[PDB]
Amino acid sequence: YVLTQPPSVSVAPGKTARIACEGNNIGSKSVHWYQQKPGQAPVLVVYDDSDRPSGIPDRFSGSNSGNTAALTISRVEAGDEADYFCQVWDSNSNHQVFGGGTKVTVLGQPKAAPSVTLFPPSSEELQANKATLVCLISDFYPGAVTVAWKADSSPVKAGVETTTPSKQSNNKYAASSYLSLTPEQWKSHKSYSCQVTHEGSTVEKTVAPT
Amino acid sequence: YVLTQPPSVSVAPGKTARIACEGNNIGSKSVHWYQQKPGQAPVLVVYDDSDRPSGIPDRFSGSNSGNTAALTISRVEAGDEADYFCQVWDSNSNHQVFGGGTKVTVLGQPKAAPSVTLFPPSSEELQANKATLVCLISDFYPGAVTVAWKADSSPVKAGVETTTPSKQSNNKYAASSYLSLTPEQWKSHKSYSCQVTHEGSTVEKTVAPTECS
Repeated sequence: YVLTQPPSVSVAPGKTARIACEGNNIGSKSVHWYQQKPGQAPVLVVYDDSDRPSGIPDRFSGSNSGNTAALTISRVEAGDEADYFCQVWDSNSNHQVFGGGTKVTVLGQPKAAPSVTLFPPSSEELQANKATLVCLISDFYPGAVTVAWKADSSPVKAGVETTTPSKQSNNKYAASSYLSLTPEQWKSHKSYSCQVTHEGSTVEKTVAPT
Repeated sequence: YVLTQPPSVSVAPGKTARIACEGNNIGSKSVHWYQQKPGQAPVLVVYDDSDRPSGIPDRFSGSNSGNTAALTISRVEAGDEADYFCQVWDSNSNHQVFGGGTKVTVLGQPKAAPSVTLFPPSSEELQANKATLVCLISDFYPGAVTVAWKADSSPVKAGVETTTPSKQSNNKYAASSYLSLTPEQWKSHKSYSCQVTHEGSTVEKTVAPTECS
């Protein structure tokens, strides 16, 4: 048995998204719907065609008849951006069958410039003869930044690592850039700087030894 | 009904991987196992405790005895690297329930436990009436960790965000977790802790408010 979903559905916030799940006489079967965000397990949102489990807002509803079932998401929020899979039991094969999933994109969420917080090496770190600067980059949308570091206005490339942005519980992104140096290097400069570029705008913070 | 899986299992090529799926008398549910690779739908690899769909290698075997179901992958290959989810029927809620998933890494380099560096809010941030702690987690492989925070002795959930690990230029993984507080909150506790779990290993670092330098 084969279940066919559109690979992709786009919806603007507050509007309604429809996720079709096509199968031959799927209306005779019982449809389950799953929401899955990257790195997490699938969460059940609708079951038995149109029932919601506990904690699922009733703007999630389903329908099923003929050759087509559908998940409808009313009043779409950024938090609904995810993969949705329809699942049915198939008596002939004697086990579950999944659709290939639909990635729901919420178009046009508000852009948000990152908050940049630059930390000097910790006391526990310097007393251990180590030093690390961390540039925390949070609350930005969309999820792409560039980071550049300077030591006393001179650019620093070696020793720099920046994580790939990932989505936080508020549906904005976070990343961190960090710079490994020696306690001697740290103290031998007047200041260090972290500059973040987001959507053609730049935010730079500076830190100096106390 | 709750299914508990280990968040990560790692195995060298050609060795055996065991993925547990614990539940209270799970031995009397019928456990299905899914394999999921990045950007793909789940793929059934084992159904009804131990039955294989058509075309799954016999390296994959399921068992389901008492409090423990397990998926065993023998003579592991690189292509086995995936997320694995167990799933049972629970008509005490009357729908399927999933375990939290297990990241299986096929080891391509030495295991490395994470370096954990915990940063307090700077004096400068606190003067601007903000307070953020950052737990920097670096140089680890496989790329999966779980982070837990405490305020004095008390678990903290509010204000915590943790990034998904990402492969850095040295080919090991890094992530960070951060806790947003007010300065008043920060100064009202004697310590905060970040605890990082990496497979079997756990490291906890603590920091304390100080009245300055």
